[PDB]
Order: sequence, then structure tokens, then C-alpha cells
Amino acid sequence: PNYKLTYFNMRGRAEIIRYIFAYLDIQYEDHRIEQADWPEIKSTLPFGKIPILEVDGLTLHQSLAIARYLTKNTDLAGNTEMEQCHVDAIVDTLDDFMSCFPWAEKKQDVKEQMFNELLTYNAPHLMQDLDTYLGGREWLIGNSVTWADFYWEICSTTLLVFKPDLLDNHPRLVTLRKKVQAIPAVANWIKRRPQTKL
Amino acid sequence: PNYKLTYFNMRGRAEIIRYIFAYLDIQYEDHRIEQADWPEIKSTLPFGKIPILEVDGLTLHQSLAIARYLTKNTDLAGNTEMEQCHVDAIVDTLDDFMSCFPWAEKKQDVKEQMFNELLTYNAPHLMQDLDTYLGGREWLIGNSVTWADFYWEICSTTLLVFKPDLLDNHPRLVTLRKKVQAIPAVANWIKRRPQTKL
Ligand SMILES: O=C(NC1CCN(CC(F)(F)F)CC1)c1ccc(-c2cccc(F)c2)nc1
Ligand SMILES: O=C(NC1CCN(CC(F)(F)F)CC1)c1ccc(-c2cccc(F)c2)nc1
Ligand SMILES: N[C@H](CCC(=O)N[C@@H](CS)C(=O)NCC(=O)O)C(=O)O
Ligand SMILES: N[C@H](CCC(=O)N[C@@H](CS)C(=O)NCC(=O)O)C(=O)O
Ligand SMILES: [Mg+2]
Repeated sequence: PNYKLTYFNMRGRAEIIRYIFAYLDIQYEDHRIEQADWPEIKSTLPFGKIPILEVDGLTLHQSLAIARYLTKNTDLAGNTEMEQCHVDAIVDTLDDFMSCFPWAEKKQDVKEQMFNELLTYNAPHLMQDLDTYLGGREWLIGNSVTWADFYWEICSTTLLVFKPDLLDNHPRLVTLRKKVQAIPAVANWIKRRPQTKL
Repeated sequence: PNYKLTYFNMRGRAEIIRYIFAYLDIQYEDHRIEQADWPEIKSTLPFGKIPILEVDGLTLHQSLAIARYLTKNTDLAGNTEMEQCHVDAIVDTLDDFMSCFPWAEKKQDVKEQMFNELLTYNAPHLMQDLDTYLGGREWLIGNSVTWADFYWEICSTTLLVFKPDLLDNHPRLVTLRKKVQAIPAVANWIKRRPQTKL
């Protein structure tokens, strides 16, 4: 199909889709919009949010809904139905926490207090639970890489921007980040993608 | 399978699981904990949040991950993979909104004013987008009921608690609520369930 991804010029909520396309070697148009044209383009979107994915004229929304759609019947999905549940659950746990950050907060002092509270109180508990969940296993779920592993690498890359010491006591989680980054198609994407803060 | 659902004594995030069990006529234990039992139970859970579903003693978490698991290969999932994407997307749009409410905010009136702002300034916009998306059709996705319609009905029930006029400009969304509520297995659960505020 002819795939057109629309999002801002940042990794953000589109990046999981971008990793999946890369990993599956699927051609798409990676459309990045100007904040210039955002207020205007906003009115054309189904629920006023991005990313959207256009597939032969049809519009899809919600990044994780799109991610799951693209990974169905692929080796990134989860091998059993129970495994697919665990993939979904880990993804939503990650996404719940990333959504707690007030990314569009205008008041800077309020923003900085909230980011710091989340990073110094809530983040370490989540890192602890993920690490224990992972155990000595090579990937988060099952025998092989799933898109939950991609999403771990994606979310923690952004977290590491604001809290560089986040994983000091979690070498097994650092090892997983490096495993995802070592996948040839992912490594290729990471070297070629636009370099943005977020 | 042996199913044990653990949550608080409220509809809340467990209710979507309870509708699915009701619709599929699945026996389960509806385990409702009190706050006093929570600290001990919490310390035993991999990610420390509820609802959880124990499937033959194996703990699953994340309400929507569990919901999708239970609807896999059923007539609630969406017929095609594209329909499944649309179901997933509408579910996350609804969940995104509900998760914006600071339910466990310690300071009152940062909570009460965030509630009023979300309900007054944001909820109408979402209802409009939902109505537009429904587009005069019978159900949110395709030609038959999906668990997206259940979740619409569940989320709107809770929103109506705080904003009785939520759907006064949207009679087609009221009609959809009533249609879900008239499904016999759902009607039966709604008349029999514990009556709680939330
Ligand atoms: O910076 C962020 N969002 C801004 C908000 C203001 N604007 C929008 C406006 F206001 F211009 F429309 C530009 C975009 C942002 C948001 C989410 C995540 C994210 C989410 C999930 C996983 C994850 F890893 C990262 N990362 C960055
Ligand atoms: O308020 C909430 N939960 C807390 C937990 C402790 N207690 C339970 C106690 F203590 F009362 F048992 C009450 C306060 C609450 C949380 C989520 C949702 C919700 C989320 C998504 C969709 C949706 F429809 C509803 N709704 C209510
Ligand atoms: N559930 C999220 C929601 C997407 C979302 O809220 N995206 C933000 C950008 S990261 C957005 O479109 N905000 C701009 C606005 O609200 O005007 C998803 O993964 O798709
Ligand atoms: N993404 C949510 C997360 C669940 C969640 O945060 N649940 C709340 C109750 S509604 C909870 O466990 N609160 C108790 C606590 O955090 O200690 C889901 O649907 O499962
Ligand atoms: Mg979510």
C-alpha cells in the first residue's frame, strides 16, 4: 500500500510506527509538518491529533493502534495470544507513564516541577518493575524481539534526555536497549533519521 | 479457563472486562477489594496497578490489553484487521480522555478545577469528533457491535455523572448508548451489577 505518516518533526509518538516500517522493510512517506502549518492542519484530522497514517486514501489514527495493525501476522506481534496480551500490556504501561508528562504546559516552573517529580519519583519504580519483569531473559516477551522491545528503547531514549542516570542500577535494561539498537534495520533507521531532541 | 478479576468496588477500569465476560457468557470471579486490602495486594503485582486478570493463576494486567485478549477471535474484535485497528483507535481516544482526569490528585480544587476544565472545555469537542466519526451509522465500527461501542457506553456513563448535559447536542450518541444498553447480555449485567458512583 501507499503509506503516508504525518507527525511533527520529532521522534515522539510516531517513532514506534517508524521503527516498525523500518524493521519490516516497508516503504512509506515520512511526512513532518511545520508548527507553522499546525493550527490549520489540525481541523482536518479525525480527533485533532497526530500521528495519522493514510493508507490508500483512508486515514488511521492513534499510534499504538496503528503499530499493532502493522505488526499483525508478523514476527514482531507476539507468538501466542497470551504473549500478544503481554506485548499490549507492556506497551500501555510505558505509554501511560509517557502520557503523564505535561508536554504542552506553557507555564515553565509548573512544567519543570512536574517533569522532575515524575522522573525522580515515578520513573525509578517503573524501571524497577520492568527490570524484574525482564529478568535474565533476552527480550521482554517470548523468544524473540517484539514491538514492546522497540517501544522500551523509544521511551527510554526520551527519558534518558531528562534523566541521564535513569538506568545506573539497571544494566539488564541498558543491554536490551543495545539489543534493539543492534538490529540492522533499526540501526540503519537510527543513523538515517532526523536528529531531534524529542 | 479459570478467570479471577481483581479491582476496586467500582465500574472504573474493570467494567470493560465485565461487559465482555457478560456478553460472551464467561464465568469469572468478580473480586472487589477494599482500599485497606490494597497495600498488601499491590506489593504482589509485577506492575502494582489494577485491574489484573488471573487466567489459571497467571496474572495479566492493563485493562485494555486484557479486553483485547478476551475479544480475540470473537465478534466483538472487529471483522477485519482494518476494523480491528479502528476499534483499537476509538478505544485509545476514549481512554486517553478518561486518563486525563486527575482521579488520585492529593490536592483538592486543583483536582476539582482540572475536572471542570476537562468537562467544560474539552469534552464537548471530543463528543463532536465521536459523533462525526460515527457519521450517522449504527455502530462506531462496521455493521455490528464491537467492544469500542461497549467502551463508548462505559466512558460516557461516567462522564454523565459529572456532566449531565454531555450529550444534549448529540442525540445520535445517546441513541448509540441505548443500543449497547439494550443488548440482552449487556442489559442483564447492567441491571444486576453492584451500584457504585464510579
Ligand atoms: O514533545 C512532545 N510533544 C509536543 C507537545 C507540544 N507540541 C504540539 C503542539 F502544541 F504544537 F501542537 C509539539 C509536540 C512529546 C509528546 C509525547 C512524547 C512521547 C510520547 C510517547 C512516547 C514517547 F517516547 C514520547 N514525546 C514528545
Ligand atoms: O476514581 C477512580 N479511581 C480511584 C481509585 C481508588 N478509588 C476506588 C475506591 F477506593 F473507591 F474503591 C476511587 C478513586 C477512577 C479511575 C479511573 C476511572 C476510569 C478510567 C477509564 C475509563 C473509565 F470509564 C473510568 N474511573 C474512576
Ligand atoms: N494517544 C496518543 C495521542 C496523540 C497526541 O495527543 N499527539 C499530540 C502530539 S504528541 C497532538 O496531536 N497534540 C497536538 C494538539 O492537541 O493540538 C497517540 O499515541 O496517538
Ligand atoms: N492503564 C490503566 C492503569 C491502571 C491503573 O493506574 N489503575 C489504578 C486504579 S483505576 C490503580 O491501580 N491505582 C492504585 C495505585 O496506583 O496504587 C489500566 O487500564 O489498567
Ligand atoms: Mg493508552
